[PDB]
Amino acid sequence: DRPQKPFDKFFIDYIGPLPPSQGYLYVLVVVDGMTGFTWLYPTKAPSTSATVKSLNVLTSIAIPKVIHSDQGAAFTSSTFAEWAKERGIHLEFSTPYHPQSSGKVERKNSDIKRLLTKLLVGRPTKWYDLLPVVQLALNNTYSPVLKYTPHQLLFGIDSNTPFANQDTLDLTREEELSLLQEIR
Amino acid sequence: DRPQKPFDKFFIDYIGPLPPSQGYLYVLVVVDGMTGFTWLYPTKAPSTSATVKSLNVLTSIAIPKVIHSDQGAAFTSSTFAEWAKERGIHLEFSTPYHPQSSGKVERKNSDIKRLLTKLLVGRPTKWYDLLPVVQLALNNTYSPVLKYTPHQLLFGIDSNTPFANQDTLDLTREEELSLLQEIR
Amino acid sequence: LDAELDQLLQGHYIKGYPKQYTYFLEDGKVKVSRPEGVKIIPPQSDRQKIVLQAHNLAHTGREATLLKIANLYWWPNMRKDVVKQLGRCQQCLITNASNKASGPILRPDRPQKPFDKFFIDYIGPLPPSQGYLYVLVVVDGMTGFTWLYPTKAPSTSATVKSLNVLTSIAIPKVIHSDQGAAFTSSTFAEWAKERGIHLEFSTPYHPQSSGKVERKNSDIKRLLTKLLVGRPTKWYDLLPVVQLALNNTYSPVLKYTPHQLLFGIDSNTPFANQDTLDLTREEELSLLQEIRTSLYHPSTPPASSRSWSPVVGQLVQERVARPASLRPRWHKPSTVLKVLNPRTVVILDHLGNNRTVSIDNLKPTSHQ
Amino acid sequence: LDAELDQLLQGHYIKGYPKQYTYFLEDGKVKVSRPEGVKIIPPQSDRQKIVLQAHNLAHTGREATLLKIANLYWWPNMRKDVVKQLGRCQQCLITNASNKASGPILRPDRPQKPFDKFFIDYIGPLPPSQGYLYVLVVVDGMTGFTWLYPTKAPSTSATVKSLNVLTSIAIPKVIHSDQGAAFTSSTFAEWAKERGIHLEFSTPYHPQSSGKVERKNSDIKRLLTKLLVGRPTKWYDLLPVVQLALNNTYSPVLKYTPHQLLFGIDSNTPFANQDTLDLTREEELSLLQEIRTSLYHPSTPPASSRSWSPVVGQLVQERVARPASLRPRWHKPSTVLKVLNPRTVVILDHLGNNRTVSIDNLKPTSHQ
DNA sequence: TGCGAAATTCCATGACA
DNA sequence: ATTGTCATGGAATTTCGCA
DNA sequence: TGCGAAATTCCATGACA
DNA sequence: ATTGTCATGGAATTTCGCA
Ligand SMILES: C[C@@H]1CCO[C@H]2Cn3cc(C(=O)NCc4ccc(F)cc4F)c(=O)c(O)c3C(=O)N12
Ligand SMILES: C[C@@H]1CCO[C@H]2Cn3cc(C(=O)NCc4ccc(F)cc4F)c(=O)c(O)c3C(=O)N12
Ligand SMILES: [Mg+2]
Ligand SMILES: [Mg+2]
Ligand SMILES: [Mg+2]
Ligand SMILES: [Mg+2]
Ligand SMILES: [N+]
Ligand SMILES: [N+]
Ligand SMILES: [Zn+2]
Ligand SMILES: [Zn+2]
Repeated sequence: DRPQKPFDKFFIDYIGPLPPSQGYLYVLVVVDGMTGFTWLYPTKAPSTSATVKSLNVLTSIAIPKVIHSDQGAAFTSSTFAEWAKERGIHLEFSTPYHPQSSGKVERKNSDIKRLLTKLLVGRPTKWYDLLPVVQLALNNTYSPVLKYTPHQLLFGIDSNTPFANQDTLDLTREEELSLLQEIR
Repeated sequence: DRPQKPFDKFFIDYIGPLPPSQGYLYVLVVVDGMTGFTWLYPTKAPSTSATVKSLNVLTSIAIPKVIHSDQGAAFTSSTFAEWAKERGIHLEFSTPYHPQSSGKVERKNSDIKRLLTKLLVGRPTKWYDLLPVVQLALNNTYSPVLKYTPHQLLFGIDSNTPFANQDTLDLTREEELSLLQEIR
Repeated sequence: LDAELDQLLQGHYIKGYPKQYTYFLEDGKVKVSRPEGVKIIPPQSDRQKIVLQAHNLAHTGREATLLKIANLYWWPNMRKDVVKQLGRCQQCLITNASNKASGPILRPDRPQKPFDKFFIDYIGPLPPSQGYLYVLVVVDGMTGFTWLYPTKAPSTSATVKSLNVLTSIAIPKVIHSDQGAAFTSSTFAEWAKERGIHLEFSTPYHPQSSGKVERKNSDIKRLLTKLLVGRPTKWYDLLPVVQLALNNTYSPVLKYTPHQLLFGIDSNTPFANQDTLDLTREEELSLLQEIRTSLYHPSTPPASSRSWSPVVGQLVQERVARPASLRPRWHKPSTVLKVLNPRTVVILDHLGNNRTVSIDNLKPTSHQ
Repeated sequence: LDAELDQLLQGHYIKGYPKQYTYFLEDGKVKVSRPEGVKIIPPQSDRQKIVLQAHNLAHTGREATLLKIANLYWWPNMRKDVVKQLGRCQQCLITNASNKASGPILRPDRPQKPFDKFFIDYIGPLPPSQGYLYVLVVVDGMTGFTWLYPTKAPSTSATVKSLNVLTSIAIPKVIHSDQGAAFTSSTFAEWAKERGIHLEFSTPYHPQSSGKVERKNSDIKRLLTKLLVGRPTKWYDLLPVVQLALNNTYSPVLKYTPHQLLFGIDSNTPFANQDTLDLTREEELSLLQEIRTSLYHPSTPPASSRSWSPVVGQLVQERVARPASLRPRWHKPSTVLKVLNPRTVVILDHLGNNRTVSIDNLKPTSHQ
């Protein structure tokens, strides 16, 4: 068999609803399987339309052979299927209630939700502006399994933004207490 | 002594009043002494100002060493003298009541007045438009004394308008009768 | 389709396909093992569509189109099929730039006599001066002698008024001009016919062709600029000064001023040449006729290494004159009817009108 | 005055005045009989005024000024006095064209890595499309990879929004741009500082300096034109198509597409190269690092025969950028402070500000 | 060890206001 | 304190297929 | 029948939208 | 059915002044 490559497979998923930010409520998350490279797109809804719109941006930079998703409505619509077929992209779904990716992608997605939560405290409404910095953090994050960041694996070079601090990512006792004030 | 040349001497004089044509009443007449070449300029009056204005046009093409005139007011004013001095032009006047030029210039001036009179009959008011054709006629007119037209003497070539007809210049019995109707 | 490629699989030689290579079937497709790797040999019946798909990704030329195709395919004489499609692609043909230079310029004979040929042109608009905005420039071809007229518009009507004043002096055989509206109107044509003046016209959008006068425009503007330094741009009153100044300026290659070439003797302007003071006028005119025939004349420069010169029957394309934003810079191909000279042609556009055009506003259609 | 010329009349030799000639008095003026005829020798004290009068007739250069003077006068070393005045004539100095070419262009080293240097620029205005009029173009120096953003104005604000989107991917060490208002604002400077991005600026009015991106502008407009043939100019929806199309087009001299140079492997776009299908990614990246260092690089062409190259202390003049109608095309002389490279200098204008400028927007002041 | 043709490389030309 | 570029398609040159 | 300097000629460069 | 031109100022080349 042939070694795994960038653009072989993109794993996509939605995250939200979030508190509104510049009118946006969700984040479409795209992770490259081989590299762990992440792309984030703000949407107003988890619809086929908002998905096509965001993926149009991404697929004007690189087109994956395969898109993998759960069986969310946005991804199982016949429109989204038409969209994929036009671009020669194979669609691939996990079985309902049984999500699967790879250890790498699962770990990456965990990081994304955790990094996000850490930042929407104190500023639940300002996450729109932080998406660029979130992605840079995630993509210049050392991989224990491989010796290399997603950046390094996608471009074959060191980045001009090395996040040298392996950061806390855990909530400090202050952040835990004021996050239980926004809900309760 | 040195042979006579073009631009050595310009002989100038006014002719008019004439019937109005495009608001003009006079013709300033300039004849080059050596060649007999004629330039005509319509003016509204025989003033120093109208003279300076017309000669400004001519002297932007060629400047004479000497201008010769009678003692008309336009030519004896101190303004006209200032004008000439600025351009390094010597002024020269005939004695009052005793006009003089050369046979050539006298003959030329006679032709001008005669050619003009012949044309302001039937059309006393349309002479403005005819000044170009008058000058071409006069300047492509064979000189009995020299073997050459003024055109030929000024430019050293044949003209593309040879006036091959040595014309009548005399009034026909019809023109004599209808010219005594405009006056009487 | 099936036919051609079948004899190949069983091991029989087909012209075009080199025999020293292993041809086979896999995944339901004919393949071959070439040094660069394994490529698919599509059936001839499929090849046009492939070249087209590759070309259309970004409407690339020969090599960039080939490089895409070679990624997946091999067949005999690929570039020939690529070039075939480039030659039929309307969008590439009318949009791409040319990469062949025009042949070297002509240096037409200087007119033999003053008044043989006038070159006329407008300059402007200029900053308003006494209500005037333009200058009519008239250059005698033989002498370079120049007349300047201020005007309010580059109208026929203003042109006629100015030339009536000028032709008072002498009538020229020919008047050469570009295709400005002032000069191509029927009113102007009648005005020329009336006086036995032949109107000659530049090929369109090719000011080189009015070069004699365009070049004098430069001197006019240049002297005007200098005279106006530090002052407001009141050029109207300077025209007569500039005219006189330029008609009496030496051309260093000729050693004569235009006034000298016209009259054979300086008027009473500063630093008048006094060399013929003892000759008769007749002797003076004789030296002048001589001087006029022996003036320096430049010759056609060497061709650039990649020039094209036109041939009867060639497909060529006319440059769009004022192309809109994001619109092609070239017209559809047209045919050379006649080669008037090596730099000028009549073409039949696709309409088809006869048009007379400069080679500079042409490219030879690529890929035949 | 009187002195110098007196010893000459009586027959004593003065240096400069050749002895084999007959010098005399006539009409109260010193004269001489030279082959070309009899000329007046004005007193030295009069010479400057004469040269000046001759020059001022039409602000002529060396020979055309000499030819006028020689008509009436002779003195030793006339051209030296002519050249002296040409060098002091403000109107000629700031108005005349240069007749020396710039030295040959530099071919700066290709940036070593993707993201080392971005080149940015605007195209537009364009026919309105979905309310948009401009395109921000971003070209990675190493790879040629390009990003396109539609905008309503060439504003800092629109630039910032677009680059926030782009830098999501990676942050470049350097951003090179021309001196458009969008890029030279303090707001844009802060935005760069915040991210550790160094702003590099083209010398002004020298788009060669942004060549990497200007050249990509051409490809963008060209493909847009082709795609829009026969249709209205709805370019907005085509930007993504063009971006993808160009980032995946081969450069025939490199044999690589910009996407290949950036990623070392094609994505799922038509005719994807399949040559590294059996390498590991790591092996693939190793071949990529190699490919990147061995790309073709052009070299400085031969100088033209009449080029000038700048020297510390030289008087030079900066080209006026947007000269008004009938106004000089050159600034007053200024001094070369430092030669940054053979095509770039710092000058002290007469104000004096330090300015960094292209040699292409300079001429060496004539006559020293 | 050398031929004819095909493939590849060279590079002038022009256009990014 | 900064600096030209590179697609294009004929022509020139090199390599291929064969012997 | 030859030297140094001055004069003249050559000609690339750029600009007439 | 028409077509480049020519001022400019350093450099190259020729001529001058002298012997
Ligand atoms: C108002 C800003 C700041 C001041 O300058 C202006 C005008 N400008 C002009 C060009 C231009 O002339 N491109 C043609 C071109 C010519 C030669 C070459 F080698 C490369 C080339 F692209 C631009 O491209 C450009 O971006 C600008 C621009 O941005 N500005
Ligand atoms: C509306 C008319 C009819 C159609 O064409 C236009 C535009 N045009 C353009 C130029 C011009 O581009 N001059 C610059 C130039 C460039 C190269 C060269 F070798 C000589 C040069 F003078 C003119 O001079 C000119 O007179 C006109 C004009 O009259 N018209
Ligand atoms: Mg014109
Ligand atoms: Mg013109
Ligand atoms: Mg710009
Ligand atoms: Mg630009
Ligand atoms: N000719
Ligand atoms: N460099
Ligand atoms: Zn095409
Ligand atoms: Zn001057």
